[PDB]
Amino acid sequence: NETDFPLYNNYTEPTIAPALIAVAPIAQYLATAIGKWAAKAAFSKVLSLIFPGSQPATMEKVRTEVETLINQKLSQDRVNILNAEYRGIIEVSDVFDAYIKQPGFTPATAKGYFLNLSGAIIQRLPQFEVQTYEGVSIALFTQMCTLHLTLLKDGILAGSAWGFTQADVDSFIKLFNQKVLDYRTRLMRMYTEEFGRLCKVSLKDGLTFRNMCNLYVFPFAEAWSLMRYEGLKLQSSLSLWDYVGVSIPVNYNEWGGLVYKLLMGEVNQRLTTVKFNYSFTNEPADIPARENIRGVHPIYDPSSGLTGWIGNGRTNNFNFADNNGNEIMEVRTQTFYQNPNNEPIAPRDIINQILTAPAPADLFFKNADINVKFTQWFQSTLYGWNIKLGTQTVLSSRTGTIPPNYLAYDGYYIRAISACPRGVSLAYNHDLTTLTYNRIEYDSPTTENIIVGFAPDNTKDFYSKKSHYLSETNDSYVIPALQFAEVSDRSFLEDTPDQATDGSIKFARTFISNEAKYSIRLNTGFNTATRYKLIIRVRVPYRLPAGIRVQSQNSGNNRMLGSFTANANPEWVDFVTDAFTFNDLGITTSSTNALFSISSDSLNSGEEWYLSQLFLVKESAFTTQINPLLK
Amino acid sequence: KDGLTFRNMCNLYVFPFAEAWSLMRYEGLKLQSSLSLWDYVGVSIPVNYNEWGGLVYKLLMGEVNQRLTTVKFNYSFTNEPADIPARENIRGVHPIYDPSSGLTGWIGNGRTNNFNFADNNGNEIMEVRTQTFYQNPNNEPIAPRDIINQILTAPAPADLFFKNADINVKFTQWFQSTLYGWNIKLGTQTVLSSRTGTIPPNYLAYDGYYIRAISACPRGVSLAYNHDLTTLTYNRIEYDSPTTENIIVGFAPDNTKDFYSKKSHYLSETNDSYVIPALQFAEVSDRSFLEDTPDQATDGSIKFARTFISNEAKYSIRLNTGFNTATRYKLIIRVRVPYRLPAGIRVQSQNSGNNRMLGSFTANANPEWVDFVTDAFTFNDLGITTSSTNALFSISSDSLNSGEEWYLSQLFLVKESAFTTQINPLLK
Amino acid sequence: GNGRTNNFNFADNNGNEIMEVRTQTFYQNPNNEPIAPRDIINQILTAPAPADLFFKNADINVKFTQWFQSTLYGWNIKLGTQTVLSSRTGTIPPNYLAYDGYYIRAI
Repeated sequence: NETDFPLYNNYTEPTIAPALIAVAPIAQYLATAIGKWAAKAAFSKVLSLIFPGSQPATMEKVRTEVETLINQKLSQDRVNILNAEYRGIIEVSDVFDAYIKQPGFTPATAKGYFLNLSGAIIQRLPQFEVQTYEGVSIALFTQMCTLHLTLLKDGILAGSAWGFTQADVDSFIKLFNQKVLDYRTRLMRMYTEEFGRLCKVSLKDGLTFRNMCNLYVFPFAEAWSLMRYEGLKLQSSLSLWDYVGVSIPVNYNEWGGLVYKLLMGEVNQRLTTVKFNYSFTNEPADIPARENIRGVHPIYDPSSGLTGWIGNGRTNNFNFADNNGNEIMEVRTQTFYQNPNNEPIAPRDIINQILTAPAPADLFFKNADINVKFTQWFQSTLYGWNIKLGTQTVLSSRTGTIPPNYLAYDGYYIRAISACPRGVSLAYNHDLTTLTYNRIEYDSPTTENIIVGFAPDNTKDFYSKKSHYLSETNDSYVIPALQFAEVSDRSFLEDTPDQATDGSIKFARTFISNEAKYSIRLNTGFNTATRYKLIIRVRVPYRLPAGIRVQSQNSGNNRMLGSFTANANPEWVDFVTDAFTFNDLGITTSSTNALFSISSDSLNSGEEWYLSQLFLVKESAFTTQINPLLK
Repeated sequence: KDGLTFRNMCNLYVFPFAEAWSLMRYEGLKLQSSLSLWDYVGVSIPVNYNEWGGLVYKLLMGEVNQRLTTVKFNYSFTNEPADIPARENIRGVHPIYDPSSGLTGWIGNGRTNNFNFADNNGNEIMEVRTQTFYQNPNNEPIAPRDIINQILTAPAPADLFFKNADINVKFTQWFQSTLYGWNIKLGTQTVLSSRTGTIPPNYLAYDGYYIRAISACPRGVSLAYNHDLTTLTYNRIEYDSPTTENIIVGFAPDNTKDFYSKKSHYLSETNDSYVIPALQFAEVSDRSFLEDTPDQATDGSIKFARTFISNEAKYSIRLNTGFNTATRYKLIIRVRVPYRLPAGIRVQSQNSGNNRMLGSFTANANPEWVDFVTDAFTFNDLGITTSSTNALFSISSDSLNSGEEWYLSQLFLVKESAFTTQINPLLK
Repeated sequence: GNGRTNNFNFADNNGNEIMEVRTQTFYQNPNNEPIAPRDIINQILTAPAPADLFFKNADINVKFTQWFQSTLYGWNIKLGTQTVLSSRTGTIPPNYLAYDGYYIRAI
């Protein structure tokens, strides 16, 4: 607090690398099972990873890590309560785990053991859903639902071997199909509640809480929605956000209407330049020196002019900033005083300049060092800033040395650099800030904050090459909907972090059509005779008479891959196309314009639908194991 | 002003016939001009020819496939030195087309002050007025001076379009200085009555034409920048300047009123031939520009120049009741391909889920305009009915190389029975 | 104090003193129209000595108004029978300045 020690992503000691958190081996094995499930054997492994040695020791490691990230701490009484519920789950699972490992056991015996385990988990689940402590317990809730949903799938697959009749399995399928939805709803209920509450205090606080869920909660929620299949890929592409600066409250309606859009900029483009509006002054000789951050201007595609200033880029107000075809970079004013005795010849300084930092030769910044120092004076608080991006010192404070604030995450790079408007209403231009065809910007006298988004390394190829490259050696590919080649107008950015991506497209055009296109190229050695299938993840809350249509476009060769009836349903649904090969689509190793198109007709006023992600999977590696239509 | 006056003449006496020349080899197409007439009111501003096609024409057209819904004016009045007479200034012009696109910005400037802001509290500042008072016992100069800076708003009428206007400017010399006084009227709405004295009328109107665009030309600044950045879409069509001191009005012919009202092309049974200017598109791809091709007897052509994804323009087509869907039709495409396109140019029908290829044409290099004719088809084949609301015609090509480009001019839809090629163009 | 009514240029120049500078500004929105036009006023107020050579009494008072950390002001000025300033912020109670057997010499 009152020390000048180095910080690490705003914290006082280094943070655990995202790949070394206590839930990481549980996620790693989950991804393996999504691609190939080992019947009547996966609940055991998941049991040994969540409760190693029949001990709750790992689950307490998870609690302590979460408590440190969000600066919330459970009381010693609440801790005694959770551990008691862990041991109850352990005992019942020890009985069941032990019995299936006995070769030649009695199937009807395990049936009763199976049922006892399921009810014991269902019974203790509400203990992790108390609203007063949901900021911490949401991570614990996720592991418990994960253990239960795994038990149901194993039971469904190994039916009679565990003493289940065909009416038993049919009962479990209905139970699974309902609880995979109910568990998602209950988790999202806790996340939106605590996030909305924390943002109203401060956006920095709400981002810090969101950074935790991205690592501990949302990757598993996505996994839940893939467990009914075998052969798809589990991959998260959620970004981590570092907020440096003052406190700015934000309602939840303001987060989704304006703020998130300003942070993302051009969601399918890499950053090539960012600029900063900087102020320095010490004109009253008594008051100490001060600095101000007035605006932030990230530039993505240099040919789009989509993103504008957040804050303001006005360096003066005496006349202009363009005129003669040249931008004004720095205005400096000096003033001099003098008296015979005790000469106050200390010349004051006023500085207003735009600071430019081009993207490096490596296309992306790997890390940064940005910090702000507060200084109190009567009723006023002053500011001093330090900026560094990559190896480029942008700003060294003129008010005094400021300790470092190392912003970095192993396995992540910097994609977006934005800021949040300060001192103005965040209620305007929501319905006008679309993905394209509008000026993504907001005016403000200052921002006094800088926000940095770290994207996972699995996204580096797309933001470098502007296309998705398919290999022969992989079986499944995930395509986040925001990694599009082009999109139609009157479409928005929707925050859907439960999908384990950085967002979804909400279409809302009432003329022509709604369309999103994705660029596909083939690496050499690709087998064009292999059969593939395509899965489309959408949500259709209003009826679409003409439906949704997936199509291949390869120069002159256009082909329909699937046309799907779109009935109204407020949950996420999956559409699977027939099989095809790449030779049918005419796509080769030299093809440079091949696109996948997902499209619908125009909509009515007040209607909308959502695109989340695409799944490309070899026909041999894919199966539907739990029919979703059996509710 | 002088160059527009000369261009207005050619539009009426020269260019309609040049287009006719390029249809004489056929029998069955339609001769129709859609060139606009431009009224320039204000001071003298020189402009090179490279500046006309790189920036100025684009600023005049705004959103080339949209109708105007609002235009705003930045107005200045002052008589602060009591000796010098009153003066007025036009500082900026902001035409708004699609209210959801934010494509067009100020030409000139919309800054009414510089003491602080113009937004902040979610409300735009409309008028700043400053008064000042003096006094002396004998010969009291109690005449209070006035300084006025305000934004003037004129919404598009209930008839969707203004039919005429009355705008004029009065010059007054004073030592080495020339002063200005302005009068503005649009339709039946008096926007500005001059505070310097009565100004005679200047009736702007052409029988058979209506007002589509209201723009202006930047004054006192270089017109050399942002040419390669001012595309049809995906960029901010604007230019900063201390004043404009001019207003430019474009009158479009009445044969264009249906498209700018309905946003679609309606086909009738009783007609034989239809012309579709390329700028009357439903949507267009990025990195495409406005090209002045007045010899085509239209208001311009699309120059495609995208080096990724694809180059595509789409056109909206609806059917009036009584249309015979069993009639056979053909489609003619007027393009210019100065560089080779290996994968060619492709015409396609898109009607909800029903997409069909109407023609795929070899694109060899040739610096003259060429015509591509598709095979015959019927509208029943394309699945299009009287209730269809999303049917589109797509003309597309692949991505291009750096420095390459091709041009789209117009489309011709003609009944197969009414059309013949009478002079083979391949016999050179 | 200071008699500067502005800082855009001058106060003399053409042989005449500048008495009042008033600035108005106008805003507008379709719904809940904030058409309340703001006002900025800077003026020099003159009060000549009466025909009786001296003012006998006066009525001058100031009203304080608190707002967050800020205190605002409103003034009322009267000399003799001449109302110099009536407050634009609201009514301010009188403050009778007078002493029997005394007159006003200095202000």
